[PDB]
Amino acid sequence: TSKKKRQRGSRTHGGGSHKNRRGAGHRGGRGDAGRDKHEFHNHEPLGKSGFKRPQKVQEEAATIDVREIDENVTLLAADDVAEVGGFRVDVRDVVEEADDADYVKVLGAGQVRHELTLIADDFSEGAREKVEGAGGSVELTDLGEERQA
Amino acid sequence: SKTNPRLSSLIADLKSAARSSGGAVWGDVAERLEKPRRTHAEVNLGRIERYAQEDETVVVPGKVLGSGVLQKDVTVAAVDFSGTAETKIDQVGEAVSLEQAIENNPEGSHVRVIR
Amino acid sequence: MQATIYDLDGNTDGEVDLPDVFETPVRSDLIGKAVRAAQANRKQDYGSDEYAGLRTPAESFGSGRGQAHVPKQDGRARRVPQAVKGRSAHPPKTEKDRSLDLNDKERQLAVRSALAATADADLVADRGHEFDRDEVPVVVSDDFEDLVKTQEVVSLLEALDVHADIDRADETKIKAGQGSARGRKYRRPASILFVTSDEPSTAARNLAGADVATASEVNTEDLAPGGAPGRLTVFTESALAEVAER
RNA sequence: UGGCAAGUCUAACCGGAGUAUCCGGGGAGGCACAGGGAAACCGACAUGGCCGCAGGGCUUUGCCCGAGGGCCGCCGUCUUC
RNA sequence: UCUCAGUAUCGGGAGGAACAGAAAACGCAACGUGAUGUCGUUAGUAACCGCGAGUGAACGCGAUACAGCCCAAACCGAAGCCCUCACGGGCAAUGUGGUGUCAGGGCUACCUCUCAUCAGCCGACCGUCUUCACGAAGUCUCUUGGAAUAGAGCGUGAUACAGGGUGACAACCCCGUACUGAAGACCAGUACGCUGUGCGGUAGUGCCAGAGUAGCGGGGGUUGGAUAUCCCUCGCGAAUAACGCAGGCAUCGACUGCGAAGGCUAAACACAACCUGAGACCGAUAGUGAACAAGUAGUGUGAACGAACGCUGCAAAGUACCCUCAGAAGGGAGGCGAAAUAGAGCAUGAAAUCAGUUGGCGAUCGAGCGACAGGGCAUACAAGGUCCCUUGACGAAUGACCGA
RNA sequence: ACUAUGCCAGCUGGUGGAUUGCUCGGCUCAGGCGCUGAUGAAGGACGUGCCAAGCUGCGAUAAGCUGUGGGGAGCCGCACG
Ligand SMILES: [Cl-]
Ligand SMILES: [Cl-]
Ligand SMILES: [Cl-]
Ligand SMILES: [Cl-]
Ligand SMILES: [K+]
Ligand SMILES: [K+]
Ligand SMILES: [Mg+2]
Ligand SMILES: [Mg+2]
Ligand SMILES: [Mg+2]
Ligand SMILES: [Mg+2]
Ligand SMILES: [Mg+2]
Ligand SMILES: [Mg+2]
Ligand SMILES: [Mg+2]
Ligand SMILES: [Mg+2]
Ligand SMILES: [Mg+2]
Ligand SMILES: [Mg+2]
Ligand SMILES: [Mg+2]
Ligand SMILES: [Mg+2]
Ligand SMILES: [Mg+2]
Ligand SMILES: [Mg+2]
Ligand code: NA
Ligand code: NA
Ligand code: NA
Ligand code: NA
Ligand code: NA
Ligand code: NA
Ligand code: NA
Ligand code: NA
Ligand code: NA
Ligand code: NA
Ligand code: NA
Ligand code: NA
Ligand code: NA
Ligand code: NA
Ligand code: NA
Ligand code: NA
Repeated sequence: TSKKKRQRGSRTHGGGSHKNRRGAGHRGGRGDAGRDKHEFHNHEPLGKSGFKRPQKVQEEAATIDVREIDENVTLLAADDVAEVGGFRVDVRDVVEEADDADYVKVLGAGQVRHELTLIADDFSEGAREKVEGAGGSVELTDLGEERQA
Repeated sequence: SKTNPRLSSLIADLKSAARSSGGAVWGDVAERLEKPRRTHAEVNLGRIERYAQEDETVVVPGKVLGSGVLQKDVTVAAVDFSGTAETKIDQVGEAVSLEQAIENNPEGSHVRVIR
Repeated sequence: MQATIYDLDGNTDGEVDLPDVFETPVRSDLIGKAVRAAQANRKQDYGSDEYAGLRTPAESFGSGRGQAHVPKQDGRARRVPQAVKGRSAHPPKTEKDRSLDLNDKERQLAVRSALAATADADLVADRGHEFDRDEVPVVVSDDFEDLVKTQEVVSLLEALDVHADIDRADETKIKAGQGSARGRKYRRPASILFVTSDEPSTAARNLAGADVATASEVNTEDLAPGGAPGRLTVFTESALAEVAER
């Protein structure tokens, strides 16, 4: 039995005095009315903040952390380039929605437990260090090298 | 409350085993399963890998999922496993149903609860 | 397990592997859900005329006549829901969404689960089907598809000990209530589902309570009318195999 | 409450058919998978330490392991001589 | 201001659909897309806004359906068109007609082709909608009943067990239903087919290519359009392809896209008059205002407003004859029918309430009308069967008399 | 044993038209289809029947005239005289 199903006989359906449940006065005015006066609590404060750049000059990076690559090397071995006790993977082939992005960037969250040779457009400093410290290497794509200028 | 007749059967069997063979784990798991689905365990492999030891059966009052890597050779008992989880676990170890766990071990000895 | 194939004389001729899906754990909750959804999804939108009771310039006199303030036209109350001829306050509405969504996986699971329930003779008898045999579902030679006359199917079913279900379904209930005014006067028990491969069986279709279906499109309602699992079914050998991958 | 799970769901629509049901396609796109910053731009703990409930262990009235939880530490970014 | 809202309402007008439509586009900036509409998404994103409340796209993508063309001018210059059977008339140098239309074209000189386009002729299948023809098998026995379409028994058809009718639950009594077949309408003067025409390439040539326009300013409206929407109004005002416009502030250069100020265009989408089908819709105070004479009766000078009313019975067998009466009334008697308490606004026939009557109370007595307990009087059966008294057993809390 | 005017509850018969059952009407969805008019439409007025007030049909050829096809032993609209 629902709450609603139990209202018949109650007369006020949980509304308290029958003088409640009238128009918008019972809610302090329609929609966000009062957000600066009687109802100000827990509204964001009024005002204007910052600026936006045009949607068409914004670049979108496709990102992946080394952890995701590394946790998956064996399954990607069934697909991408095992060589050298080592693995070579072109990151553009791994990342979902790569083509829909301006560039592919490898980030540094988690561990690298294998020797990896990584090809991407960009690398965090931490992703470079982890992949090297694991005895691997980082290969900047041509587009990646263009980004240097 | 519960609509899945198999979940109910599982729960009823977990209680019967706890009341007879004295396994308190099974009672503990029964009570958690009786709690709302929202509170049920969902555990990835990285968590099992971290806290499990061999010849101690991992018991998940919930479902095991497939993120992460499991090297350790362990028996994992759960309400259910994702397809990927069961596949990754069966390589290095054994994935098993709670109904089998109760059969092999009604006293619930040498188990570690993981969520 | 193994299924015993039967020929058009009703005699065992060979046998086949009962496909793995017939081992699907039976979920009556999931099956009920798939059936409720299919049943909802064929219901038609309806609602009262949006202007019913509103076509009137009836006005209230307000105070001073010793009368309640109620809109009147020519001395009769109008428009308000407490008035005779007034509008319906919260009527049925066409814009209401009367459909039920169902996840493909969840629906597909219920199909497999209902399939499996047809392999369990106790379940099938529980559902209420009348028949005498240990083995269910009934599997049959693909030549069943070449049958034409309904009576041929009768003889075959009699030979398979399964015809008593048709007898169960041969009676109609004249339903209590006003559905008869809408063309819903009658109903009858569901008897035998016939699953073929190439096209559904015109020979079997008019048997009392029978349904006909095909392995590729057979659904949860077919396997579990009213969401009750374990329908007495006959599969054609090819159907039995085709259903395996559903 | 139920399905599936590092994923998940398809929308319009297409084909089939028992033709509004239903079966098969369709992942366009949405949310989730990493955040911080107005922006430029940069980009994180698959666990270092302690306490300890449930549970488990042991030679048991006490030791041990202790998921979850709790307290730290550390890491990304903004502001920052 | 904003919002309600470019809504209500008003003026004008088309069609079976309308409008839009072959880039002076887009601008995931590209080595990319390629007429238009619509649907899904992009997204409550960008943008607007007493920066309050609110408002609110687009490109792209996935789909649906797909289709691309004609002038003006250059160069030709009467080679042309309309009416009429014909004669004949009219139009037309202020240009009819040929060419031509960014795949730029024309001209000159070549190379090559009969393909594109355009004008014509023929002219459907299938599908869909509706209508129609044909269409299997019991009207057997007993019982009940006014009537079997009920019960029991014995049979039958089914590519037909949808629905309806018939004196009561009907696959087999009748219409129909499955199957098969026929017609009309729409698709469509469409697709296919065909006739005619002829596509295209190179070099040369500043021959042609839409002006109050592009653009700027003043004042307004509108929009998400923000210095970057679309439009109106007043004023000003270019260039000529070696030129011009756009790419969300202005100017200059570069780069990329594109060619305004002439025109046409199938299909996919909207509605529901009309045909048909359907329903977890309502079921006569409901559902339309309207199951009935329904926009009827009736109200208002008018604009306009606007109800209520469904059911005898299987069959009218719808009550002959007689008595009464002022009587074609009504009554009595009688007749029909299973039933007339089915007798005409006639199935059923609640409550409020009225007549008569039964039980209880009652003309000396007090008012939330009762609840609970207990008396009296009243009560056919059924559907409830208990209850009284003496004695005895058990016997919680509580708990004596008398007597000493 | 009497008691009227009355009170309460039934019974018989009314009044009334609820209830139940019934559906020739609605409501809504869907598929198809879709223009008419100076060759005078749509709409309206008035006619038109043996007897004809209403509705329907029709138009001084007036519930109808003609042709072709269908249909069939009955018929003279709703409407049983
Ligand atoms: Cl920005
Ligand atoms: Cl986890
Ligand atoms: Cl270990
Ligand atoms: Cl594009
Ligand atoms: K599983
Ligand atoms: K047009
Ligand atoms: Mg409020
Ligand atoms: Mg995508
Ligand atoms: Mg409204
Ligand atoms: Mg109404
Ligand atoms: Mg009822
Ligand atoms: Mg304010
Ligand atoms: Mg607006
Ligand atoms: Mg755009
Ligand atoms: Mg020309
Ligand atoms: Mg405005
Ligand atoms: Mg009405
Ligand atoms: Mg007046
Ligand atoms: Mg009556
Ligand atoms: Mg007295
Ligand atoms: Na409340
Ligand atoms: Na109230
Ligand atoms: Na408010
Ligand atoms: Na304030
Ligand atoms: Na794209
Ligand atoms: Na009205
Ligand atoms: Na009053
Ligand atoms: Na709807
Ligand atoms: Na996707
Ligand atoms: Na404003
Ligand atoms: Na201006
Ligand atoms: Na542009
Ligand atoms: Na009525
Ligand atoms: Na009494
Ligand atoms: Na039409
Ligand atoms: Na008349």
